Amino acid sequence: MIQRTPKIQVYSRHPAENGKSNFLNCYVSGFHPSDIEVDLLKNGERIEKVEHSDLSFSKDWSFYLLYYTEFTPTEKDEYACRVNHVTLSQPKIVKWDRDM
Repeated sequence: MIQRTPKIQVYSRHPAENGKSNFLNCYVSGFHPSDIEVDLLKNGERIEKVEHSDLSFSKDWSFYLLYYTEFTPTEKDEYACRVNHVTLSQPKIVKWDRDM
């Protein structure tokens, strides 16, 4: 019990173009408690170069953080995002999108 599931909103910040290094923003919120894992993960390559906007639980009754990277979609790369809050018994590798 007490299982606030992660509400994902995984968006492109900048207009996605190959070579022209862009910005991929996995943002998860709505959930609690703190125990969540979000590795950005391509076809089979983990992006270790992750910056965040830190834990901001809005000091209300929520829990969240923004987890962004400067992604470069070379040729036919499909960038995706691990989602594994404590509620998720299995890590859901939610693929991002391609707005364009």
